[PDB]
Amino acid sequence: MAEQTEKSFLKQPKVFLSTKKADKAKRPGKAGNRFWKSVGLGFKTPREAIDGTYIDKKCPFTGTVAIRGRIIAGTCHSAKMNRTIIVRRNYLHFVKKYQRYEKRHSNIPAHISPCFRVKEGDHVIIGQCRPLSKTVRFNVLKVVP
Amino acid sequence: ARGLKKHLKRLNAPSHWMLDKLGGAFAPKPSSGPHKARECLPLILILRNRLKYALTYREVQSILMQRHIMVDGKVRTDKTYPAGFMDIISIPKTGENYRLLYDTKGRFRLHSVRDEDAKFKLCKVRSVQFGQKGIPYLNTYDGRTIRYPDPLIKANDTIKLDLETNKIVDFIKFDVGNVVMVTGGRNTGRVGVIKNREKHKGTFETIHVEDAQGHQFATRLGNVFTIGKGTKPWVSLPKGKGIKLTIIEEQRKRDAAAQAA
Amino acid sequence: HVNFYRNYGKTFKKPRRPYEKERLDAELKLVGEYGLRCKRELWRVQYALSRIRNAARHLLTLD
Amino acid sequence: GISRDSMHKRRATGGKQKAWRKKRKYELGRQPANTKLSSNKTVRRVRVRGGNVKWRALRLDTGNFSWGSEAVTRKTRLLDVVYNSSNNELVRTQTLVKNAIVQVDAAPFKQWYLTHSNNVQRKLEKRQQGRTLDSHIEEQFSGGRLLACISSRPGQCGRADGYILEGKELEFYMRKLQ
RNA sequence: CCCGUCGCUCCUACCGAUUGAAUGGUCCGGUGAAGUGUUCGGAUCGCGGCGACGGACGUCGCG
RNA sequence: CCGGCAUCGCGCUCCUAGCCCGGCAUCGUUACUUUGAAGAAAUUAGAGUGCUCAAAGCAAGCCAUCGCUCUGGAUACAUUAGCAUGGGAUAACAUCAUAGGA
RNA sequence: UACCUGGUUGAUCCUGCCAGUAGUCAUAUGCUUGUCUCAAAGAUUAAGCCAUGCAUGUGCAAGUAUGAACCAAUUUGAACUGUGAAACUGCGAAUGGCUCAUUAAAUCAGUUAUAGUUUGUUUGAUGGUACGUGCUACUCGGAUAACCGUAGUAAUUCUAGAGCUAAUACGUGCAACAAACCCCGACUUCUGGGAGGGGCGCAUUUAUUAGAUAAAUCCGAUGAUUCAUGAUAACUCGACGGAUCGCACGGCCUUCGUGCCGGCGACGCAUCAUUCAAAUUUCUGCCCUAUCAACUUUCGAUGGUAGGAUAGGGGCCUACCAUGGUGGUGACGGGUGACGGAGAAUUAGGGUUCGAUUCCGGAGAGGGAGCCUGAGAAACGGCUAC
Ligand SMILES: [Mg+2]
Ligand SMILES: [Mg+2]
Ligand SMILES: [Mg+2]
Ligand SMILES: [Mg+2]
Ligand SMILES: [Mg+2]
Ligand SMILES: [Mg+2]
Ligand SMILES: [Mg+2]
Ligand SMILES: [Mg+2]
Ligand SMILES: [Mg+2]
Ligand SMILES: [Mg+2]
Ligand SMILES: [Mg+2]
Ligand SMILES: [Mg+2]
Ligand SMILES: [Mg+2]
Ligand SMILES: [Mg+2]
Repeated sequence: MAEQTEKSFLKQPKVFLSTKKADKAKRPGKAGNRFWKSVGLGFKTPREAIDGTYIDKKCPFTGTVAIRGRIIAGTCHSAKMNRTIIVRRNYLHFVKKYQRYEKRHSNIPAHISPCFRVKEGDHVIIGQCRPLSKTVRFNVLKVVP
Repeated sequence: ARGLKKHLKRLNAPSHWMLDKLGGAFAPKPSSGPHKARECLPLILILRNRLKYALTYREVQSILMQRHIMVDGKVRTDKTYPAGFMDIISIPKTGENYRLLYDTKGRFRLHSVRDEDAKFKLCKVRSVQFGQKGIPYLNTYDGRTIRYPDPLIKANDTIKLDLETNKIVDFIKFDVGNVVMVTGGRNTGRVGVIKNREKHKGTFETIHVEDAQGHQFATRLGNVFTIGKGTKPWVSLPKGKGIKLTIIEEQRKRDAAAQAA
Repeated sequence: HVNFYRNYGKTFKKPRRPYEKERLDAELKLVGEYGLRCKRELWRVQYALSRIRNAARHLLTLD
Repeated sequence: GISRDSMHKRRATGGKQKAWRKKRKYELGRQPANTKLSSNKTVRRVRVRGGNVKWRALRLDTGNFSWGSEAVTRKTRLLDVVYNSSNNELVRTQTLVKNAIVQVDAAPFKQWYLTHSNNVQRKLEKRQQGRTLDSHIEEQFSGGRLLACISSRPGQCGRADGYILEGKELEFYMRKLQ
C-alpha cells in the first residue's frame, strides 16, 4: 500500500498475513492482526500506532526495538532526515571557581516512529534503545507541540 | 588484557577481609564458585586468618588435602574456594560447626551453631521459570538450581534447604512485615523488619526497614535477605543481634566496661 | 615492591622568619631551661601543639 | 584483516579520528560466501569465537520450503534466482542470500496436495469444505514451480530455507517481475 | 638637565635574490611482498570392488 | 521545635485501608534546598592500642601473666553528573479571552 | 602564624615592579658525615642500541612402561609387580613483570545498558531412540614416538630413510521403553467410532500455531517482548549422546563357573543456570590556541531499505535511495617537553601548580602489516612478510 514504496516488500516479522482462520480478537500479532506493544514506564501507545499501516522495524510500539536505559527530555532541533530527528538538550553547567553557571547543550539523534508528527521546536521525550545507526541510540516516545 | 586475570593484589582485595597492607604483595584471589568473590570469604582466610588454625599458606593446603574442612555438606579441598553468606563450615575432626553471618560493621563472622542447625541453610531465590520440557526450576543467589519447586515460590523469596535431602523444606514469602538482614551497602549486617517497599518502574526497588530498637533505615531490594516469618527469625544471630549503634554508644560501652575491670 | 606502602611524615617546620631577636631569645630560653639539644626539639613540640589546636578549633567551630 | 571497529570512521562532526590502537581480533570480519546455486553442494565449516562453528555454504542445490496457509514444509530443489532487492548483479550471478526470490520445483508440494475407502472419503469430504487455493498459486502449479523467498542465512547456517509467497507478498513480487 | 644624526666595540632579532637546504608526515596515481578466503590442480595414500582374473595390473570405491 | 486539625481544605475504584475514619497514586516542567541509597583500597582526617619514644604498624591485652580467655581490625570527607525523598520562599521556561473550559 | 622588609627622593605620600624571606613524597650539584629505624633509585635526553647469564614449565593411587633401568627377585603359569628416567597425551604459557611512544569526548572517572553478545574453568541441576521393517542394544582398526640403526650439513631443540610397540592420541562402531502425541491408512459399520500396520532422542535451520479476563469455570515472568516455554511440519551429509582409569572387597548361586551383583572415586561429552570476565554501550565531565570560521560529503560524510560479515548491536561493509550531520554554548585544525584516574605540593578561606612511577583502566613490545593455535592473542621470552 502506502508503505510498500521500497525495492522489497516490507512486512512485520512473525505475523502471518495470508492466514486461513483469521479473526479480529485473538491478540496483537495473532491471526494476521498487526502487532503492537506497550513500551512500559508509564507511556501510552499512540492510537495512530495501534491502527496504523506504516511498517517500521525501529518503531518502539510496532517494531523490534526495546526501550531501556535512560529517559531524556528535550526539544526538537532538526527534522530533515528520514525517520530520525536531532534533539537539543539544554542544561546548566556549574563553574566551581566562580560559583556560577553557564548554559550548555547536547545534540542527541533519536529515531521517530511514523506514528508521531514533529515540527521544529516541539518538546520531545526520548528513551534509550540499542544502537540503531551510527549515532542513534534513542527513540521518541512522546511529542508535545 | 588478553584474557582473564589470575592475581589479586593486596590493596585491591575486599576491605572486609581486613588484610594488612604490608603483609605481602598479593591476596588470595577467590576462585570462581557459588559467590561473587567480592562478597565471599575464601577458605585461606577462614583457616589461617580468623581461626588461626594455620600459620602460613602451605599449612592451609596441608589441612585441606586431608579432607577435614567441609563446606555446606561436601568436602572442598580448593584453597581459595569462595565460601559466602549463610554457608556452613564444619570440621568433624573437631566436631565444630559455623554459620557464616555478617556483623554490624559489615564483615563476615563465623557464628558457631549446633549440629541440629547445620544440616540446613536458607537461600534466596533469584528467579523462577520453565526449562526444557516445560519443567519449572528456581535459581538461588548462590548457584543452586532446584527443579520442581513449590508453585508459590516467586523471585526474591527465601527457602530453607536441608543439606541432607538437598530439597526444599519450607519457605518465606518476601513481603512487608518480615525480618530481613541486609547484605550490601553501608547497612550490611543490620537486621530489621520490612516496613515499606516503594516500586519505581525501570529502576531498583527500595525497601524501608525498622530495627527492633527503633532505628529506621532503608536499602534497595537486591541487598535485603529475609531471615524469618514474622518478627521471629529462623536462625541464630551473632554477638550483637544485628543492631547497629553510633560510635558514641560503643564509646560508652568501652568506658562502662572499663569500670568493672 | 611492597614496603613502598609504609607511611612516614614530617614532625617539625622551620620558622618563616630566620633571624628575629625576640623569637630567638624566647626559643633559647626554653632550649636552656629544659635542657634541649637543639631548636628542632622545640619546633616539633610546637608543631604537635599546633595540630592539637587546629583540631580543637575545628570542633569548637561546630555546634 | 577485514574489521568491524569504528576507528576508521569519521566522527559525527566530520572530524578525522586518530589511531590510538591496533586492530583487535575480536573485531574481525571475513569475506562473504556468495552461495552459488549449483548442483555440486559444498558447505565448509568455520571455527569462530568460543570454539563454536558456523557453516559457510559455498554451493547449495536443494532447500526446505514452507507453505504457510497449508501448514506443510517440504524439501525441494531450487531452479533459479529471479529477483534480489539489494543488487540485480546478485540475480545475474545466481547468488543465494536471505530475502532472495527463487523458483522451486514444487512437485513435493503438489503430491502433498494430491492427498487432502469409506473412512478415507469421509475425511476428504470433511476437508474440501474450506478449500480455497487462490488462483495465483494454482497458475504457478500448472506452470510447475512456485515463487519462494529465502528466510535463512546460507553463509551463516549453511542452508537454504524459506517459504512460498502468498497473498499481498506474492502479488507484489509478481508485479515487480513484470 | 637634556634630544637626535654621524663614527667606533659587542649583542639580538627581521627582510632577503638564490625554483636556497635538510627533514617528517599527508593526499592523489602506480607498483606491490606476505598471509586469509576461494576456483582448479593432483605428486602419493587409503576397502586396494572387480573380472573370481595371475606381489602385479587396470577398469574403482569413494575418501 | 514539630506533628495533628479546624476557617470559606477540585475527587477517587485499585497498594497501604480506623474502632461511618487520617495520610491516594498519572490530566505544567526545571533550577534550588533537605534526607537517603550506591559509592574500591591505599592516601587524607580520625577512634583504639607504651613498636622502649617517634616516624610507624594493625596490633594486642589478660591469664594462676599453666592445656586459654577477652578481642580489635571504628568512623568520616568525597565537587560535578546520575537515582530516590520532603519543601515550594527565591528564580527560570511553558501559558484562560476563539471558553475548543470544568 | 589570615605577617612582611631593602631599593626611584634633598626630604614626603603613592603607583609599581625588582631583591629578600618560607616550603616541595623536587631534580641536580658542592662541602661534610658518628649511632638507630625507615626506603626512592636509567622516568625526563635516546619507545636509542644491546655481549653474556637467567626470567615457563608441569605427575597423581587414579591416560600410556616388557621400548633401555634401579629395586624386589618367580616355586620359571601369571607379573615388567614396588619405584621410575625418557617419550606420546593433556594442561599452562592470553596471568605476572616493564614502559608511557601514539592517543585531547579519544582513553579515563562516576553513572548506565545488553530485551545486542561471547565466556576454558568453578558451583548446582540436567541427559533414552545411534536404528530395530522404533515390538527393550547388533563389533573391535592401523600407526607413531621413547627405543634400535644407516646418514647428510660448517652449522641449530636443522633434517631424511628403515625395524619395533601403546592410549583418555587418532579413526570406526551396539543402543533405554508405554512411543507418549502427529500424520498415513487394508478392513469394520455409518462412524463423534473401532481400526491391523510403516515412518517422530539431543542439537541445527525454517515455517505455522499456543502461550489465558473486565466488574453483574483464565493457569509462569518483566517497567516493557511475536518472552520463558509447549505443539506441529520438515531439514542437516550432526560438534553429541563413556570401547577410559584407581583403589576397595563382599552379600548371595543360576551352569555354584573373578559365578548374579553392587559401592566409593578419577577423567571426559553436551545443555541450562551460576561464578570468573570481556566486548560493545548511555548521561555528564578535560589543558593552551581565532595570527584556526567554516568542516564532512564523488571514494561513508548524516539518515532509510534489503543484505553480507561478526559472538552480537551498528555505514562495520555492499547495492539502491534521500540530503543531510557539526559549528561564537567554539565545530574543524594546531600545540602539548599530554596516557586518564585514585592522588601530590602548598594550603586562613577561595585558590595555584603537578600527577613517567608500585592501586585501577588503557596502550606497546625496533616501525608498520598479516596471521595460526586456542575458551581467551591480532601474542611478540609465537609465526610470516616488508
Ligand atoms: Mg599485563
Ligand atoms: Mg585463585
Ligand atoms: Mg594569603
Ligand atoms: Mg622618578
Ligand atoms: Mg638617595
Ligand atoms: Mg621574587
Ligand atoms: Mg542502513
Ligand atoms: Mg541490519
Ligand atoms: Mg607522550
Ligand atoms: Mg616522557
Ligand atoms: Mg598499570
Ligand atoms: Mg599487546
Ligand atoms: Mg629498544
Ligand atoms: Mg605482534
